[PDB]
Amino acid sequence: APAAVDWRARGAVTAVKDQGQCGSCWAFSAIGNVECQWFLAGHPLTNLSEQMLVSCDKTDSGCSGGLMNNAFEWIVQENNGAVYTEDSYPYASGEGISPPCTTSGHTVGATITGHVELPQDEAQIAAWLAVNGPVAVAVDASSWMTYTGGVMTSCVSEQLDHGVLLVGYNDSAAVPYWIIKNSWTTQWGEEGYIRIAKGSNQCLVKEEASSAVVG
Ligand SMILES: CN1CCN(C(=O)N[C@@H](CCCONC(=N)N)C(=O)N[C@H](/C=C/S(=O)(=O)c2ncccn2)CCc2ccccc2)CC1
Repeated sequence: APAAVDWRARGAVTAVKDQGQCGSCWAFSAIGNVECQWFLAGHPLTNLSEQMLVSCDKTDSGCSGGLMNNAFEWIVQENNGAVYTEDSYPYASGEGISPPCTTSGHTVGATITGHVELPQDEAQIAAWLAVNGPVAVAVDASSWMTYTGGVMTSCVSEQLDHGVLLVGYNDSAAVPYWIIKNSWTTQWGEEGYIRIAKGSNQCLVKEEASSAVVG
């Protein structure tokens, strides 16, 4: 595998969002993966809607939280693969309250037909990520609210609590690292991102990794 990857530099990744006081990070993770799998599929960079997931995906629990695998599953099964634009199903859950489901007013912004579930193996996750792009990942973010910058190397890693996006890594570095999109504003972390150490299952990042498949 290449010694370093950052899918952002190829412009594959959308602007860093804001989930609000709402445990909708599973939605932000998933949607971010979709935005990226849809870009790389030859299509233009389009902002997609987490609100669709939060309000409509009943297989998960809205502002109370959820899984990404279920998000993907639901999109493909109940929503026939269709994911709406963000502009036409905008986020209205910045206050821990999620609007009910609406079925008119929107516009389809992407298609996925399934998703894949990655080996609990950091290196394969990495290789794959080099070949196919950004990966939704579940993580322990317990030590994260105190992260200002750098390669965090002392992660509490015991229970998975968060949903974020792997956009790349680096292996040449002194401390090898992952490169991670967060849905807490760009005013958090490294302009909305965090790097953690690659190689030790920091934050249980090798655990639940998956990605929507566009085509
Ligand atoms: C049955 N059960 C319980 C609910 N659930 C779940 O919560 N999953 C996580 C995703 C991690 C994926 O894998 N995890 C594992 N396999 N164990 C989730 O949705 N976490 C959200 C946001 C937290 S946040 O950091 O983004 C945040 N919230 C509020 C303000 C700022 N930041 C947690 C949701 C939540 C937690 C406490 C209070 C409110 C909301 C799936 C399985």
